[PDB]
Amino acid sequence: EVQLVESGGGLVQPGGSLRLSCAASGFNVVDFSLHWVRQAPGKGLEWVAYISSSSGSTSYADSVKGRFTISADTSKNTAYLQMNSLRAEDTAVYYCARWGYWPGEPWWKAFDYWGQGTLVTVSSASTKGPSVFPLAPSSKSTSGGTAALGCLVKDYFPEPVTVSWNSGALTSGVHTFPAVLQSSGLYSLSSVVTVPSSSLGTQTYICNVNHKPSNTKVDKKVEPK
Amino acid sequence: DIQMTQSPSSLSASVGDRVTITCRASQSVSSAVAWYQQKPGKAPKLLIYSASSLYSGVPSRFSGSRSGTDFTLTISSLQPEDFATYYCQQYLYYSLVTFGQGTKVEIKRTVAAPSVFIFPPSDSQLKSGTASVVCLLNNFYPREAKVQWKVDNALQSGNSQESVTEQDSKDSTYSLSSTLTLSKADYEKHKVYACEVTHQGLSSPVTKSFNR
Amino acid sequence: QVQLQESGGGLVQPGGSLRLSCAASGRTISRYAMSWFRQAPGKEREFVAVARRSGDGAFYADSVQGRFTVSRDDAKNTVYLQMNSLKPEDTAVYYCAIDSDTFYSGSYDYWGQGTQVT
Amino acid sequence: GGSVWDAWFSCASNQVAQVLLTLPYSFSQLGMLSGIVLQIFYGLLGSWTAYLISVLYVEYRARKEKEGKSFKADLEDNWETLNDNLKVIEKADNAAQVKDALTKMRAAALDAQKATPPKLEDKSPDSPEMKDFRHGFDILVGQIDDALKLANEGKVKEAQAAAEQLKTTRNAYIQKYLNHVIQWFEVLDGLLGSYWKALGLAFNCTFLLFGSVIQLIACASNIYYINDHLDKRTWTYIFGACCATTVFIPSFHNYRIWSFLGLGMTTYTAWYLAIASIIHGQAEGVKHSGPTKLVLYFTGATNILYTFGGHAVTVELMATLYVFTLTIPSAAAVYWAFGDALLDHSNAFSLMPKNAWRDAAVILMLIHQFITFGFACTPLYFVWEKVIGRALARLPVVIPIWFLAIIFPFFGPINSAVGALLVSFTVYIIPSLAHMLTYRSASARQNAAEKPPFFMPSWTAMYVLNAFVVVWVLIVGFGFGGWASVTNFVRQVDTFGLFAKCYQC
Repeated sequence: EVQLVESGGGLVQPGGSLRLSCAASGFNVVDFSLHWVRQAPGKGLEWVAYISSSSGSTSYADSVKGRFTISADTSKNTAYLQMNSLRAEDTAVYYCARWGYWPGEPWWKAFDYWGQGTLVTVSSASTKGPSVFPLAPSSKSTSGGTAALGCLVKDYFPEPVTVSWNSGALTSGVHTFPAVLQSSGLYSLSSVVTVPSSSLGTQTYICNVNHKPSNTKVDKKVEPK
Repeated sequence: DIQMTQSPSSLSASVGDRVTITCRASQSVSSAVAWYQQKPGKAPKLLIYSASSLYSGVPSRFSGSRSGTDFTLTISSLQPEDFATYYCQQYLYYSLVTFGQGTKVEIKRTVAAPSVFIFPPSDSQLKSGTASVVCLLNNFYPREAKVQWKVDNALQSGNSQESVTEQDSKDSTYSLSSTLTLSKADYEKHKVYACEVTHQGLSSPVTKSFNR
Repeated sequence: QVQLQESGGGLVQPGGSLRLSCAASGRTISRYAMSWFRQAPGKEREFVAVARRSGDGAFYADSVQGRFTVSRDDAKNTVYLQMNSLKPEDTAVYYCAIDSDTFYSGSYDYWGQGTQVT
Repeated sequence: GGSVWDAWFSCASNQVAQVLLTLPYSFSQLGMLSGIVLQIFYGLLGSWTAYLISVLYVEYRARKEKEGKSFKADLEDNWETLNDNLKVIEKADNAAQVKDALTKMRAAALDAQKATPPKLEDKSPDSPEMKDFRHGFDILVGQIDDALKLANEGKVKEAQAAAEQLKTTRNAYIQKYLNHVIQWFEVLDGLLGSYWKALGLAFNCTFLLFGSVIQLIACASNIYYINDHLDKRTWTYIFGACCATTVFIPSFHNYRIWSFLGLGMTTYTAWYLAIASIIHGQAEGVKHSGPTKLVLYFTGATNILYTFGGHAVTVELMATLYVFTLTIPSAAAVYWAFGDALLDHSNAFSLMPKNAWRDAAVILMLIHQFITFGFACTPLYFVWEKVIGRALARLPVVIPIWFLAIIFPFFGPINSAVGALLVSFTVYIIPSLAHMLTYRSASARQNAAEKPPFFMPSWTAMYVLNAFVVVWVLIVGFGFGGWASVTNFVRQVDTFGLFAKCYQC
């Protein structure tokens, strides 16, 4: 078995830099053409740049021409990559790829041994904690059917976040939603459950959320009006 | 440089049913295409190369064909674990590779009328200085549903930020929770609100509302 | 003046069947979509079936799955249906509706008149 | 067109050289008026048969192109794409056009690599020839990739150099790979069937080997006039050793340029043979005494029939006019030069006085014989290789012609027998008969070239003359002239005996 790996991915203010390296143990990359296929979140793939270390033919893509610099190394069997003048569109996940050299089956097969990939971003958001806003069910209406209780969390960063119902005590009916990107640079995420009509005022519902970089366990209770 | 297209941008077929995905090439490239079975959250993996052969180490049910400038992928039996995005991409040179839009496969489920729930601005949000109204769509099928977020008996667009969860594996349903972003001006605006919903399984829109 | 008409309906005993062909004139209805409906006494517009596209199937309703089939021929500018094995739980009035978009939100502007199935 | 005029000219030149050497012996044997009339008529008929064989070849080639399935055109489109896009690259100035082209013919070549060439369809996919073809396409693709790599750098000028490099590469590869010649026996196969091919290859190879024997014995009958220090048999031994030692055959082709010298020198030799008596005035004594009511009258008819023979075996109106002005005047002059004294001397130089001009004509004929043997040793060896399948097989192929020439040290008689038996069939009856047989069907009579000139307002005329030549040539040559030639041959061999040592020493 032979594998790749990519490290060094992390957030950077618009206009910074970063170093991405594709370490390739086992099989050697001293005569293989590495590539870099990006993937913007929720969008299709797109090629970025390639390096043919044996000769050197580093050609970028149109949208990235004149910004990326892709050097070469052989002793470490790694191909580095320097990034300059990032833009808000660059926020994506990169993959290191492999291509057999022309001609023959080696070459006839495209990117096959894809790496795990990295994750970078461009933003102007300071690492700030979340806020737990309870959502009243409006018990005056929506009565008799399976009422809904939800907890809105917004104004937080970055994407990594988890929502636990009753501090993890409740697991049935959980319905999380992807953390959409708020236009102001922070994040917003909504959660909800399907509380049976008979349990509107039977058990207290203490909605707790967690945050990885700013470790605060903020919890709030949701009760009918 | 060259363009590529993927007509079935969204598919949904039940297990044990054959499916087929097309991929048209703008130019007359000579085979030199591949199909990647990208799982959500993992690295895409090669399945078909040269447009006709099969990559070693994967089930033989996958097999494509070359037809002029149109390349098509075929799956004989749709086992449950193959429901993942499939990308068609050509390769004519070390610096001319392009990828298609991509097709997402899904599990078929019987249509269901969404059970719309709406929530008022949180009383706690009143003290912060910014409020927000969120209305819900859970246990429905398929994704296609246009919510307009009627305010002042008018059309609102650009003030709403929606999101939809991934297909859950228990009952195979979606869940969309449109969010309308407003400042504290809501109090002096139309007191009553309603996010009209349109869905294939619904004839007349359902419009819940609240006061204040 | 692109209206819709549904033809068929009647009284048929258990085990029989019928057919409903809802065609359209004066528009490019091959690309458009259509859907059926049910309105039992008291019940209002229960879902019947869909006609998504030429490249997609028909997501049947809650209970008629595997029995009610929606077929569509582009040239004739119509959406067809091959109903099977009628049972008294199908006894209601059936209506024709036309999607008012291309992304299939379900918006409907023109509705049928009536066709009793029982 | 057909591009057969060159082969026609070359073979006619060789045949003309040999015939011009031997002709006056038959000229006297035939009589002045009879000789002239027979020469003109046989030359016109030979030109007509050349035209017929050209028409047949083209018809055969044409049917192939048409009835040949259009499949394998894709290569042709790819090749035209490469040519047009290279021309555009030459016309191209900025980098945008050249790169798009570079992508275009690379895609075209990648298509072509998976298409079997129209030459080796019967071979296995893993056959080495197909492997070599694929490897050639791979190196082509590598050159395209190098050119594109240069283009991306902005070095547009070097892109032109790389394009020229790939142009010369594909030229030297395919122009020498795809281009091939078609032999007439294949043409016969593709028209009538196996039986006619089976009995035509025999005639073709027999005629080729007898012509080679004649060419060899010409050197023996000639060089003896340089010096008579030993019998013609010893100089035949040395020359046979010389030609056999050159058994190895370098692959030579397209002798059109090399044939100009042959044409000029075979013109000069007849110039000498003619003018050497116009002003010298050696004529005296009896010069006109025939013709011979005896069958010998045909002995010369067969010899002159041997002329205009090469034009049809090449494939294996003014040109014949040039041959005529080369042949007739020299024959007339030589006949007037000594007349009846020639019948005992088959060759011409026999009565030529020792003067420097003769010492030039002899060496001219010697080097012409060298050139002719070098050009005509290719086809017989090639077919013999095709007959059985470096030279561990063909090495002793010269022994049979050695032992056939030694038995026949003659120059006049053997020529007559060859002309009456082999060429009189192969060049005259086989082509016209086959052409008539092919067009028997009404359907075939609607896809052929019309009558070229404005002379005849008709279409059922090609039958008129082709129905008559078939019987005339047969009854004339093989009917009586062949019998007469074999009678003369036995008369000669009985006089000097088998394995004759010398000939008119």
